[PDB]
This record gives sequence, structure tokens and C-alpha cells, in this order.
Amino acid sequence: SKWRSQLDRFVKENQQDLAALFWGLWLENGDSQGTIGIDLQPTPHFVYCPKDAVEKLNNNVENRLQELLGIIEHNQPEIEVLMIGIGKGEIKLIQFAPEPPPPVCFEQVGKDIDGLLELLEQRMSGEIVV
Amino acid sequence: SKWRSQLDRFVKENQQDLAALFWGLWLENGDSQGTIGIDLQPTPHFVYCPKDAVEKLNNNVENRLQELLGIIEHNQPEIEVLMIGIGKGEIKLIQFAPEPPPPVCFEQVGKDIDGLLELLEQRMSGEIVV
Amino acid sequence: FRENVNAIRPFGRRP
Repeated sequence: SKWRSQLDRFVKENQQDLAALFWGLWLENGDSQGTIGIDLQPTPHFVYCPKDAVEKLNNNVENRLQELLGIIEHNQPEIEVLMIGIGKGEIKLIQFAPEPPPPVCFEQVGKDIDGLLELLEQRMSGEIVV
Repeated sequence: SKWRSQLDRFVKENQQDLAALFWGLWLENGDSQGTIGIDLQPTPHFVYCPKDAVEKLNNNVENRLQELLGIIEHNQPEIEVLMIGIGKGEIKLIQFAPEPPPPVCFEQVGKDIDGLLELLEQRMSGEIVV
Repeated sequence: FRENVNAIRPFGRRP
């Protein structure tokens, strides 16, 4: 369960980059692919999590985050980032309202979602570690 | 000028103690006093923002803040810390999902509401400037 | 707005 705190510290340190990626992918997909996830195994990587899959994962007794689907539906992406971390079947909610807001974060990085994704995954590989 | 990034940095650096204060106040009051705010003037201090007050603000800004009312209604306090940052004629959403969640933060920090209020206001004093 | 919010004060260390 130590991964939850490691991921939480990574998120606190990388809010600008995560917000830029969040907004860029949202510009591409909205919620049509589901929620942005970080699957920590075999190494941390971004994945899309369809709503139906999130709900079934959360209904396991190891999770049961109360009203999670409502939290996902109510998150306002132009103000706030939401993702989920997944480690050995267990969900950790990632949510924060960054400064500047996600659309500005994305404009500051430019049109390089692929490079941002690679950078965040390379960083995560040494920063969420068993 | 600098208060947005200063507030954002203070929140990121103090998520666990802010979550502990948020949960302690939830235990005491529920939403009976309104939403917790951080008023940056004349010095940074915690306030309660009654629903009626937030409505009046939204009306006076011609509904630019309509999404804030919904964010307040739907907040899940077991998972999400919610606070209203009050700058100079400007408000900033504070919403984040800490690790561990707010009830565990309050138990683990082991400080009462008085001690959390005092330590957090001391920490903001001089670091957030309007 | 600020006129309509209410300070959250510590009870304080009462003498």
C-alpha cells in the first residue's frame, strides 16, 4: 500500500505537467474513453478506464470509494484534474485544482502530448518504486 | 500578482494538515456553517462561507461562478478536501483528494481543530501576499 | 463577499 503515498507525492510534485496532459487528452476525447488512469504495473503507465470498468473495480470491497462515479461525473475539467491510480486491483483517486488551470497548463507546454506522456512515464518509473 | 501561485504552493505543501483541519471541522459542523474558505485579507485566515453568501457572490459576478455552487453541493468530504480561496476580488477553488483520506489525516496528525487552525494560519502568514 | 463570511477562530487556551 506504500505505492499510494509514493503516487500521491509524485502527483503533488507534478501537478502542472499532469494538468497539461489531462487537458490535452480531454481536448482529444472528452470522457468518451473513460477516466485517465495510471496503472502502476508492470511499470507506471497511463491508460484509459471506461466508466463501466471503473465501477466494477470500485465495487470490490478493497475499494468502495463512496460515490466515486459521481465524483468522476462532477469533476469540471477546465478547473480540476481527475485521474485514478491502479495498483494490484486497488484504486487511489487523483484530484486537484491546479494553478494555473488545466487549459493554461496545456497551452504552456504546446502541442506535444506524446512527449509529455513519455516524460511523465519516465519520471514515474523511478518515483513509484517497490 | 503572486497570490495565486503562493496559495497553490501553500496548499500543495500542507495537504495533510489542511485535510486534517477540513475533517475536524466536518466532524464538528457538517455543512451547517457553510464552506470553509481561506480569506487572504488583511492576513490569511480561515472563514466559513454560508451558502447564501456564495449565492450572492455568484449573482454579483453574473454567474461566472455557477459551477462552484455545484462543486460545493456534490463534494464528498470523506475523499475530497474543499475550500474557497478568497483573493482580491477573485476566488480560487481548492479541491484535492489527499493520501491518506481526510478522516485518516485528522486521526494521524493527532491535533485538535484549535491547533490546526493556529499552525496553518501561522504558516500562511507572510507566504501568501495580496 | 468578504462581509458575509464568518471567521473560524480557535477556542483558545482559556485562562
